[PDB]
Amino acid sequence: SNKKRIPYFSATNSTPATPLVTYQVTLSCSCMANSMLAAVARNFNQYRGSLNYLFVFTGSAMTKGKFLISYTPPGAGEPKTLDQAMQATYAIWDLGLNSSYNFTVPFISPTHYRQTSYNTPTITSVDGWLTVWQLTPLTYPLGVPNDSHILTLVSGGDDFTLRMPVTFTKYVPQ
Amino acid sequence: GVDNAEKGKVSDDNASTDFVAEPVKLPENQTRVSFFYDRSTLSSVLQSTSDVSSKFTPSTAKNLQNSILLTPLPSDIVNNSVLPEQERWISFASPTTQKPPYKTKQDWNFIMFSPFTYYKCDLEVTLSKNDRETISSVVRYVPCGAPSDLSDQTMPQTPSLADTRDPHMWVVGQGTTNQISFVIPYTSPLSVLPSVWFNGFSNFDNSSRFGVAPNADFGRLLLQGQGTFSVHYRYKKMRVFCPRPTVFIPWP
Amino acid sequence: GVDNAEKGKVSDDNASTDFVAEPVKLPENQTRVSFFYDRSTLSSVLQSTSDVSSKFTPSTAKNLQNSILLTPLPSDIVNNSVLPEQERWISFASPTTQKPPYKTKQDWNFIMFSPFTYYKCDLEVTLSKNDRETISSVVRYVPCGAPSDLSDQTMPQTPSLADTRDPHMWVVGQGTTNQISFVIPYTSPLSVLPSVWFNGFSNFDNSSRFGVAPNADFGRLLLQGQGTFSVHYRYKKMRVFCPRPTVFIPWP
Amino acid sequence: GVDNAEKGKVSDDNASTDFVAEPVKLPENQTRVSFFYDRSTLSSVLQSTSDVSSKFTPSTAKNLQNSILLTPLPSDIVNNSVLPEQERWISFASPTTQKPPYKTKQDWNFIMFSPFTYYKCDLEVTLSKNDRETISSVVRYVPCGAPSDLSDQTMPQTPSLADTRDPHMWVVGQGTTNQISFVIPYTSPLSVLPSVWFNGFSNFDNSSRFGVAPNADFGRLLLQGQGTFSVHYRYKKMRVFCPRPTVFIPWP
Amino acid sequence: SDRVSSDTAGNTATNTQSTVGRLFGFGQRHKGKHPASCADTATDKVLAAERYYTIKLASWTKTQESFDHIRVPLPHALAGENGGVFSSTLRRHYLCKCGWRIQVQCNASQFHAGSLLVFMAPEFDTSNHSTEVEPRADTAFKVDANWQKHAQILTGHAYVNTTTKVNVPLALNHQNFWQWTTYPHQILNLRTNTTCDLEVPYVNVCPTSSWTQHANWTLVIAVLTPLQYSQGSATTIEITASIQPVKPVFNGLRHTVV
Amino acid sequence: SDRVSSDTAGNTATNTQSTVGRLFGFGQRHKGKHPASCADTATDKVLAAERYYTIKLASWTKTQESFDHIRVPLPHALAGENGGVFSSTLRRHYLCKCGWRIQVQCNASQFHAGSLLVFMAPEFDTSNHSTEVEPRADTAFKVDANWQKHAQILTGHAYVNTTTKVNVPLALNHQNFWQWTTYPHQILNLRTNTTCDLEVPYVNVCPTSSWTQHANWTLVIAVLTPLQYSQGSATTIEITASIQPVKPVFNGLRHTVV
Repeated sequence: SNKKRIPYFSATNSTPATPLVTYQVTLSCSCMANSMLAAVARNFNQYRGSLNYLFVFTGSAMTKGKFLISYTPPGAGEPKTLDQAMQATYAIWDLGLNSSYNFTVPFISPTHYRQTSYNTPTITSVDGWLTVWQLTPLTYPLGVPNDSHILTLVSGGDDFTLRMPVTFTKYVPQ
Repeated sequence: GVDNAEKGKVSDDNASTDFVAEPVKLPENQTRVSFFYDRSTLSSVLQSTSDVSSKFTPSTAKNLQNSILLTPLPSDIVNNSVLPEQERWISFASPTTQKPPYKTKQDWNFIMFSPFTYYKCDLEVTLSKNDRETISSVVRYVPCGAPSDLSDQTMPQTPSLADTRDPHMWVVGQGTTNQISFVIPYTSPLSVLPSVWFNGFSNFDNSSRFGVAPNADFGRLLLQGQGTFSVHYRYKKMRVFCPRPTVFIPWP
Repeated sequence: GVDNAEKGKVSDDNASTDFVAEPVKLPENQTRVSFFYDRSTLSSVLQSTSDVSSKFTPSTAKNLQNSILLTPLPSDIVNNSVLPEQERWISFASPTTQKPPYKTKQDWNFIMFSPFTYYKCDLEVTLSKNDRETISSVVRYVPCGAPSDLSDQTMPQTPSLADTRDPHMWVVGQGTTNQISFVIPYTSPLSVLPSVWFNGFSNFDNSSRFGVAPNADFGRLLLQGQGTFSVHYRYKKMRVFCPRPTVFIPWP
Repeated sequence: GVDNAEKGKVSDDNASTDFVAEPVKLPENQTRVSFFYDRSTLSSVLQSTSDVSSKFTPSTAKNLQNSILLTPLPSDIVNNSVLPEQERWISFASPTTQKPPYKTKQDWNFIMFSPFTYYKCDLEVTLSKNDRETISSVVRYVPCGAPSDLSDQTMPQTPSLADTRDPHMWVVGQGTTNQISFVIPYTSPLSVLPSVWFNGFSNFDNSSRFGVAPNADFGRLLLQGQGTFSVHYRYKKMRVFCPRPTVFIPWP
Repeated sequence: SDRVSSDTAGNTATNTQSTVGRLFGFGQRHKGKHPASCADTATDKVLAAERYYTIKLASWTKTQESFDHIRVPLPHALAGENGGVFSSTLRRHYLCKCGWRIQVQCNASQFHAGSLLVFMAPEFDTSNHSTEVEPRADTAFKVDANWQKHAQILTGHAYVNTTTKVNVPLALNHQNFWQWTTYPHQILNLRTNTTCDLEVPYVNVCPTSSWTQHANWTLVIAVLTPLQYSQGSATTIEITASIQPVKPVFNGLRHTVV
Repeated sequence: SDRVSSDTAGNTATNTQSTVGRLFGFGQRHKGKHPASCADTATDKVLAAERYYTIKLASWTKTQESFDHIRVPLPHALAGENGGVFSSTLRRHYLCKCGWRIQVQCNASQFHAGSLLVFMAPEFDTSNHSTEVEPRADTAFKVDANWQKHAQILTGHAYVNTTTKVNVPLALNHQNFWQWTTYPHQILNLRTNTTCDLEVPYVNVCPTSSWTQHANWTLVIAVLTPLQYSQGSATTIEITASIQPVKPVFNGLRHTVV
């Protein structure tokens, strides 16, 4: 909330009309800039295949709730409502005994390979959005903190590949 | 004999159909697309006034940049882009003469004769120094759509272009023959490249320059070291698709 | 579907797990460690103002020495050492700008992307003269940890660096192409080299610089003859061990 | 024993599940839908003050018409319709008493007990004269949705209702027993009839009375000749579909 | 763990970790056979239409009493823009025939109490009962925006003025909720389950439906036991649903509606 | 009689009594295979979308000259409401891949003279050339409302002002119409035929198309010989077309466009 970077997002006893988090599917997305996936992809020209977005619920054991994780292919812009987000590829994540949800962004592309970076977004380097919505509010008993933290991770899927060794735009560490 | 062109196809006849004659064909295969395009044709020119051991910085001088976009189609600085991009039209370098040279870079032989809509091939590039002063140059090849990495030197007195894992070439000395040649594979994310026009936009809000396809090239060549260098393209294992009209020629 | 990240390992899924989809994998092997690192990347720079027929004496001029330590990790004169040693950090050459070049020598591509803790390989070195003046130089290669032998000439007007049985190279003349390249085997007494950090000391009284391993290099290159020469490393038969974090990149 | 009603289904137990007991079932088949509904129940009443040899003209007298709509569901003149139509609710005949009779015609036993959403069957109709004066009557049966043909007599002194090819019955004389009975097949264009509600409209501009299905009946009975006649329905080869709630009964 | 269930449908998937199984109404599934009452070969197996459409239904508060309910007319609840390709294909066809596979969602906590009845009913009255006005095309097939009270449906609701109502003891749209459990259903008990899974085949008065005139199926959520919780517990309890048309059939292609 | 031909597609059928056969561009047909660049199983075999969509194109008068033409961008020409279920499904999908089977109609009499060239061309410029304004999403893919003149496309048309045009000798949207006959085509000669039948497979720079950004195929009707007739003969001569998307594929289901 102070514009500081953290490995998780917050959810509570309410269902916002907007997504809790939004990630553009590009190995260039700033949100994944420091993941091993992005670190490796920065040294290759193109990718192909599945992407796995892993969410780990860290709230209390007494906290329940459901999220709707959606992947919207491009062409009609970012989904503005839950009604729109559900119109695309999605999975409902129900909290419980198992803590995490392994979500796959299917490789849907006009081209066999996609660029890992770009100057300006093109139909071969930007591929839509992954948004997670609160389907039902996080629900819990008394004596439980109102905010639950969900860890967010990314990696290439089973059929993910990279190709064409290159050097990424240099920068000064800091 | 009679036929009906409205069918959209009529027979290929020889003299024997209507007259007392014989077929007269002789074997010949120099018309094969692969053979025809498998030869080097001038396709670009490059110029640099920076030494090898310095930081590469994009520059333009009388319509010549120190880097090029690898595509047979016209390319040039477009609307003040940092590096050259694919153009949609050719312009005279001179504002008055209305005669070439053009300010745009391209393989004139390809533009003037590309009777197909899409093509696929590997690219053999030849880079030659325009004078005989001993060459001392470094060239960096960047795959189609990859980061240009126009960064600072990380170490003093070194060619920034060589500060990469991208394929690069370094030629210098009295034993060299002032040229460089090599072949790169097709690297575009597109299955086949549009040879003339691309009837669409390249990004999702349709704000790009209509007519230019996204990532329709073979990468880029950045150069540092003193001199003017001419570039040639040779299309390896060339394959073309969908016949289409050739450039119009003024009536004699 | 659901899983439990606390296990320390979750499955690698494709679209078919949760949806009506198919695997979409295509063969590709350019991500192999061997292939990736088997290409030349700029990794050092050398400078000499002494002629070939003279006594080699260690020197520094604007952060460039006339000898280098063969290691992809940053190296430089450390606390007035006679020859460059492996550094533990990178510094700007300029005391003001806070922008590169750095005063330290290294393979930027290796430092910026070395997702492993240890590595093993042979080293292909390329040394190139930065200008076109005819080369006349002698280079001495000293195996990892071997005597540098910075002695006097034993005979008048001879390059002291060539006064050895150590592998050395001599290139000169109008027929040469101003460069040298060769490959040396891994020579460190260590089984594998630390690619980033070494959590310990190198001698028994633990007085060395914590973080630097003993004899973690491929030897040294000493040069005499006039000129500035850039150096490249190419990792042959590269093998890496124990995955670890990559260098952090500022948030966009 | 324990179970979980949330499943939407729990087991049908007998005393042996939890206790030391035995099943105690005896064969019985009077609960079969076919058997249950295969008996005659009062379902309508008809009244006429016109003689046999005259023109039939629709009339109403103290809530009794001289024609009926063949359906177990409530029917009556709706919004001044020429002939009775299916109603959506039952009303008291009296504007004050708030006690039956109702002004609407129906098989009370069917309305009060129809635990299904759709039904299919043939209809056995019985028509009985309410007094013992010798009967002299003509009845015309019109299939579901067929023309009522409420036309003039084509010949003098003949019962207009008999002026048809539609099935009709004529009973008269001292040898008769003042009643008529017959069975008609299911004639609706619908595959099955809605037994209680029809959640929709019957025409394309959705202007009909919501709740009533199109052509959901067994046809009509028109009568001429003097007298008041009671009507019974008997459901042959009855078949029902989709269980649903029964009419609510006031708490005792 | 035997209660963890995933269900794929096209490019959508529902997941639950407290299922009590899927109940098949009438033990039947819609198989997608073309209606024998149409000569034109039907349009079918449209993958973009054979998926789950998820929508928010209502907020459950302590004020709802047993049998207060919410109705979801089908297929109309999905005939709008949010019905995607099912909707856009439906609107351009005279007839449609399909079954339904549905999951309604609602989570509380182990400290909340209360239960809902989730059921599917054919020819279940979906008209408004807060007025004596005749139901019209644009009011009869709409998803309830507010919880419906129960008392006025036991003996039905006549579309007649309040004074006439006195002489009308029973209307054919009556619903004896004491027996609503005879419809294919499941119970959502807060202490047990956060989801209910149902599926019903295609039933109607005819082979295929002129849907523009008829909402043949109705998904209904009724409370059985009022919501209860103590000071401090989460107060916002909402009900959602994922509705999937099972192997729909379309016949009679024409220009679109409205 | 060998010239009488009927062609069924879903609930539509074209009929002609003067056909000269159907020309298959590249001797290929779109087989409807799913694009290997998408993991999601495509939506396909939608009978309600595999039909002929018939639209009026233009009026042919004596003022049109050789090579004046009319362009029909595809699939955009059918992405509007009149594209039925093909359109409504297309608008809700990121990607689409299909071929085209087309019949253009135009009858005169035995006393009229003139001929048209009916062809399909991939990457054929469909932008407006009567202005120096950059083509935009809502102007680049529209069916021509008026006949396009020919002179200004021989060397292309740069979207630059009239004075700059002088120093721009060639634009990549050039079309040497003297060779338009190299595109899959047929000729509609008034004395011979009132219909032309073409079919082309799917071609593109990639496996499947992000159609919102690209009209990959263009149906073009150009006059080859000007219309002629004498005083007394019918003066209203119109051109029509029946366009059928061949076995379209859709991938990337999402919310609709615009």
